[PDB]
Amino acid sequence: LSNSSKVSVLISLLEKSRDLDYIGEAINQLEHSLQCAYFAQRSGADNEMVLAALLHDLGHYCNDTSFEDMGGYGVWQHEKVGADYLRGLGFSERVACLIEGHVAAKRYLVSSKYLKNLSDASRKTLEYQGGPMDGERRLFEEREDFKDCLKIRAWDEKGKQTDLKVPGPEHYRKMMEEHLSE
Ligand SMILES: [Fe+3]
Ligand SMILES: [Fe+3]
Repeated sequence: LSNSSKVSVLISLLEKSRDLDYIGEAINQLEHSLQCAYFAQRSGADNEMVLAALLHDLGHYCNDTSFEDMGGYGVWQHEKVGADYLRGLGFSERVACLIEGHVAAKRYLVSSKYLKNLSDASRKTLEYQGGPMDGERRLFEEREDFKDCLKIRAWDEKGKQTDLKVPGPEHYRKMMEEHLSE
Protein backbone atom coordinates (compact mmCIF):
# COMPACT_ATOMS: atom_id res chain seq x y z
CA LEU A 1 0.00 0.00 0.00
CA SER A 2 2.59 2.57 1.05
CA ASN A 3 5.57 2.98 -1.31
CA SER A 4 7.82 1.81 1.54
CA SER A 5 6.02 -1.54 1.90
CA LYS A 6 5.87 -1.80 -1.91
CA VAL A 7 9.61 -1.33 -2.01
CA SER A 8 10.01 -3.75 0.89
CA VAL A 9 8.15 -6.35 -1.18
CA LEU A 10 10.55 -5.86 -4.14
CA ILE A 11 13.66 -5.85 -1.94
CA SER A 12 12.32 -9.05 -0.39
CA LEU A 13 11.84 -10.46 -3.91
CA LEU A 14 15.39 -9.44 -4.85
CA GLU A 15 16.88 -10.91 -1.67
CA LYS A 16 15.09 -14.19 -2.41
CA SER A 17 16.48 -14.28 -5.99
CA ARG A 18 19.81 -15.05 -4.30
CA ASP A 19 18.89 -18.63 -3.41
CA LEU A 20 17.80 -19.59 -6.93
CA ASP A 21 19.54 -21.73 -9.55
CA TYR A 22 22.16 -19.86 -11.66
CA ILE A 23 20.15 -20.57 -14.86
CA GLY A 24 23.38 -21.23 -16.72
CA GLU A 25 25.21 -18.07 -15.66
CA ALA A 26 28.53 -17.72 -13.74
CA ILE A 27 27.10 -15.79 -10.78
CA ASN A 28 23.75 -15.92 -8.95
CA GLN A 29 20.66 -13.94 -10.09
CA LEU A 30 20.82 -11.46 -7.23
CA GLU A 31 24.53 -10.83 -7.98
CA HIS A 32 23.73 -10.32 -11.67
CA SER A 33 21.07 -7.73 -10.75
CA LEU A 34 23.35 -5.86 -8.33
CA GLN A 35 26.20 -5.65 -10.83
CA CYS A 36 24.16 -4.07 -13.61
CA ALA A 37 22.73 -1.50 -11.22
CA TYR A 38 26.23 -0.71 -10.06
CA PHE A 39 27.61 -0.25 -13.59
CA ALA A 40 24.57 1.91 -14.34
CA GLN A 41 24.80 4.16 -11.30
CA ARG A 42 28.59 4.51 -11.32
CA SER A 43 28.29 5.68 -14.90
CA GLY A 44 26.17 8.72 -14.07
CA ALA A 45 22.92 7.31 -15.51
CA ASP A 46 19.55 8.62 -14.31
CA ASN A 47 17.56 6.73 -11.66
CA GLU A 48 15.12 5.24 -14.15
CA MET A 49 18.09 3.68 -15.99
CA VAL A 50 19.59 2.49 -12.73
CA LEU A 51 16.30 0.92 -11.70
CA ALA A 52 15.77 -0.67 -15.08
CA ALA A 53 19.30 -2.13 -14.83
CA LEU A 54 18.75 -3.48 -11.31
CA LEU A 55 15.38 -5.05 -12.09
CA HIS A 56 15.75 -6.05 -15.74
CA ASP A 57 15.82 -9.82 -14.99
CA LEU A 58 13.08 -9.73 -12.29
CA GLY A 59 10.84 -11.82 -14.59
CA HIS A 60 12.93 -14.93 -14.19
CA TYR A 61 11.35 -15.34 -10.72
CA CYS A 62 8.63 -12.82 -9.71
CA ASN A 63 5.61 -14.86 -10.91
CA ASP A 64 7.05 -18.32 -11.47
CA THR A 65 10.49 -19.86 -11.51
CA SER A 66 9.85 -22.15 -14.48
CA PHE A 67 13.46 -22.12 -15.79
CA GLU A 68 12.70 -25.14 -17.96
CA ASP A 69 10.77 -22.79 -20.29
CA MET A 70 13.96 -21.80 -22.10
CA GLY A 71 15.52 -25.23 -21.73
CA GLY A 72 16.75 -24.54 -18.23
CA TYR A 73 18.00 -21.00 -18.95
CA GLY A 74 15.10 -18.84 -17.81
CA VAL A 75 11.45 -18.04 -17.76
CA TRP A 76 9.37 -17.56 -20.87
CA GLN A 77 9.22 -13.84 -21.83
CA HIS A 78 10.93 -12.90 -18.56
CA GLU A 79 11.38 -9.37 -19.96
CA LYS A 80 7.64 -8.93 -20.36
CA VAL A 81 6.86 -10.66 -17.09
CA GLY A 82 9.06 -8.35 -15.05
CA ALA A 83 7.97 -5.30 -17.03
CA ASP A 84 4.26 -6.02 -16.35
CA TYR A 85 4.96 -6.79 -12.69
CA LEU A 86 6.53 -3.36 -12.22
CA ARG A 87 3.78 -1.55 -14.15
CA GLY A 88 1.61 -3.29 -11.57
CA LEU A 89 3.59 -1.96 -8.63
CA GLY A 90 3.40 1.58 -10.05
CA PHE A 91 6.74 1.98 -11.89
CA SER A 92 7.16 4.44 -14.78
CA GLU A 93 6.30 3.35 -18.32
CA ARG A 94 9.88 4.33 -19.13
CA VAL A 95 11.38 1.82 -16.71
CA ALA A 96 8.93 -0.78 -17.95
CA CYS A 97 9.72 -0.21 -21.62
CA LEU A 98 13.49 -0.35 -20.97
CA ILE A 99 13.08 -3.68 -19.16
CA GLU A 100 10.74 -5.03 -21.85
CA GLY A 101 13.28 -4.06 -24.50
CA HIS A 102 16.40 -5.64 -23.06
CA VAL A 103 15.66 -8.83 -25.03
CA ALA A 104 14.87 -7.02 -28.25
CA ALA A 105 18.22 -5.27 -27.70
CA LYS A 106 19.94 -8.65 -27.73
CA ARG A 107 18.06 -9.72 -30.84
CA TYR A 108 19.06 -6.47 -32.49
CA LEU A 109 22.80 -6.48 -31.68
CA VAL A 110 23.04 -10.10 -32.84
CA SER A 111 21.59 -9.23 -36.25
CA SER A 112 23.80 -6.10 -36.40
CA LYS A 113 27.20 -7.32 -35.18
CA TYR A 114 28.45 -10.07 -31.04
CA LEU A 115 27.04 -13.57 -30.72
CA LYS A 116 30.48 -14.36 -29.30
CA ASN A 117 30.13 -11.54 -26.75
CA LEU A 118 27.08 -13.46 -25.42
CA SER A 119 27.19 -15.69 -22.35
CA ASP A 120 26.39 -19.33 -23.13
CA ALA A 121 23.02 -18.87 -21.45
CA SER A 122 22.11 -15.77 -23.50
CA ARG A 123 22.96 -17.28 -26.89
CA LYS A 124 20.69 -20.21 -25.96
CA THR A 125 17.71 -18.13 -24.83
CA LEU A 126 17.73 -16.27 -28.13
CA GLU A 127 16.10 -19.42 -29.67
CA TYR A 128 13.13 -18.98 -27.31
CA GLN A 129 12.84 -15.24 -28.01
CA GLY A 130 12.34 -15.08 -31.78
CA GLY A 131 16.01 -15.35 -32.75
CA PRO A 132 17.87 -12.73 -34.82
CA MET A 133 15.80 -9.70 -35.76
CA ASP A 134 15.00 -9.69 -39.47
CA GLY A 135 12.40 -5.09 -40.82
CA GLU A 136 12.28 -5.80 -37.11
CA ARG A 137 15.51 -3.80 -36.86
CA ARG A 138 13.61 -0.83 -38.33
CA LEU A 139 10.83 -0.80 -35.74
CA PHE A 140 13.39 -1.26 -32.95
CA GLU A 141 15.58 1.55 -34.30
CA GLU A 142 12.39 3.64 -34.43
CA ARG A 143 12.10 3.36 -30.63
CA GLU A 144 12.44 6.52 -28.54
CA ASP A 145 14.52 4.60 -25.96
CA PHE A 146 16.60 2.87 -28.64
CA LYS A 147 20.03 3.99 -27.40
CA ASP A 148 18.82 3.52 -23.83
CA CYS A 149 17.85 -0.11 -24.47
CA LEU A 150 21.25 -0.79 -26.01
CA LYS A 151 22.78 0.80 -22.93
CA ILE A 152 20.86 -1.42 -20.54
CA ARG A 153 21.87 -4.38 -22.66
CA ALA A 154 25.54 -3.37 -22.48
CA TRP A 155 25.55 -3.48 -18.70
CA ASP A 156 23.55 -6.69 -18.86
CA GLU A 157 26.37 -8.44 -20.73
CA LYS A 158 28.92 -6.92 -18.31
CA GLY A 159 27.14 -7.95 -15.09
CA LYS A 160 28.70 -11.43 -15.00
CA GLN A 161 31.96 -10.73 -13.12
CA THR A 162 33.08 -13.40 -10.68
CA ASP A 163 34.46 -12.09 -7.38
CA LEU A 164 33.12 -8.53 -7.48
CA LYS A 165 31.73 -6.68 -4.46
CA VAL A 166 28.84 -4.30 -5.16
CA PRO A 167 26.23 -2.50 -3.05
CA GLY A 168 23.30 -4.69 -1.92
CA PRO A 169 19.56 -4.24 -2.57
CA GLU A 170 19.03 -1.84 0.35
CA HIS A 171 21.40 0.64 -1.31
CA TYR A 172 18.56 1.13 -3.78
CA ARG A 173 15.65 1.44 -1.36
CA LYS A 174 15.47 5.24 -1.26
CA MET A 175 15.82 5.32 -5.01
CA MET A 176 12.83 2.98 -5.57
CA GLU A 177 10.52 4.79 -3.12
CA GLU A 178 11.14 8.17 -4.80
CA HIS A 179 10.41 6.64 -8.18
CA LEU A 180 7.11 5.29 -6.84
CA SER A 181 5.94 8.60 -5.32
CA GLU A 182 6.90 10.20 -8.64
FE1 LIG B 1 17.36 -11.00 -19.45
FE1 LIG C 1 20.37 -9.95 -17.51
